Amino acid sequence: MDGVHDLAGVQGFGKVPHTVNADIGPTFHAEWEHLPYSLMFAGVAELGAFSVDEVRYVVERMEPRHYMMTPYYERYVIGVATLMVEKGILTQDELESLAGGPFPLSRPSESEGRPAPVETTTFEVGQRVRVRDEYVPGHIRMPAYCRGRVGTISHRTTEKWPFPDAIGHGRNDAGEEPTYHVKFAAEELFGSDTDGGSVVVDLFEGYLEPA
Amino acid sequence: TENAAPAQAPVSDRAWALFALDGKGLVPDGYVEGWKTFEEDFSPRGAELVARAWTDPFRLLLTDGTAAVAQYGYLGPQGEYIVAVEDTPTLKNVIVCSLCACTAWPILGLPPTWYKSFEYRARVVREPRKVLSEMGTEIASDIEIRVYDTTAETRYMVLPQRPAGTEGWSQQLQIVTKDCLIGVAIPQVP
Ligand SMILES: [Fe+3]
Repeated sequence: MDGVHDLAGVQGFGKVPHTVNADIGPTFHAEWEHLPYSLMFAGVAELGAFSVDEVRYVVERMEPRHYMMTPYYERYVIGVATLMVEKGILTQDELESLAGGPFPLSRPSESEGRPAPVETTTFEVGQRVRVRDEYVPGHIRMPAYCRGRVGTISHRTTEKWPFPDAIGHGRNDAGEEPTYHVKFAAEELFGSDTDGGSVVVDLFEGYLEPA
Repeated sequence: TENAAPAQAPVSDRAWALFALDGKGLVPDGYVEGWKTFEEDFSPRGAELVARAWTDPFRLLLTDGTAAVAQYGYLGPQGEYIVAVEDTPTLKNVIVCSLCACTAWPILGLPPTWYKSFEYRARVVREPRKVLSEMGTEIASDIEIRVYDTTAETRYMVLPQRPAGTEGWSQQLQIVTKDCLIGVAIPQVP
């Protein structure tokens, strides 16, 4: 999904709010902040109501302005809440009643997702690959900066996982694929407008094709 | 008004309202308190792995990170498939999750606010030298910067270079801070 969450390479942001080794304070800066992760795990591991991939996608589905003004942990409160409503476990009415006010949620999905592709290639370290020049409206774990770009395989994972574009929509057809560490030269991604050397993206097999 | 924020209850009220689930018997006793693991167990452990690698040519860590971490019993949620990336005299590695906040939780700890910031997520992939410089880390012009974007299930830790002046130190070495493990800082000798 070409949403505002796909931030890599966006220009105009200021300084990162940190100097190295500066005190970052406690893990949780407010008494509620452990809840989004805790309740996500309740949903994933105890209830089996959704996957972690569905949580990433439901956050991507926040209305764009809403995403841009919402602190990280709050996005997950909104996302997990949205999933509980979409899955018929909770109602928005009861959330707002208990909250004592508005509890706007992420927007409905505009895509049913897509299955893991049946046709893929097993790549080897050192091989040149191109990221498939494809547009996916639903969940995808390919940041736009690498779409259609060429890089070299640094690693093929020894484990396999469900294709995010399917499991991120709770589909039954996510199968399993390994991922590949694909190394791109900085100039392949951003031309002359970068100060970096290389960028390594961890890409599912189904996002790739021979160069 | 145009581009205005949606009206919302205080976030504390919304978060505790979601915790609706408990009243339906969907949250085991002591469940969220148990997870609140996050504060005590998940911890930048990564330093222990680095100090071991530095003193034990275990430095297994670079070929099968998962196996190496498993030896210490430090695999866990968001840290099940581990890859350690080695800094060299010509290479500096840095980790981000441009799409969200993906981090090797069990060995680095939960990510800090700055790592989750739009500033870091947008900028480090494109101008890592400037970002690090602004953060207080000057990378020498003769060193390549490699940014790892945590886009799937691999969870990364940086194995930084061992600084001079630490020869013979005890596994004292564990000057390996959270920022060293993420890759934005270089270990400092007092
Ligand atoms: Fe993330």
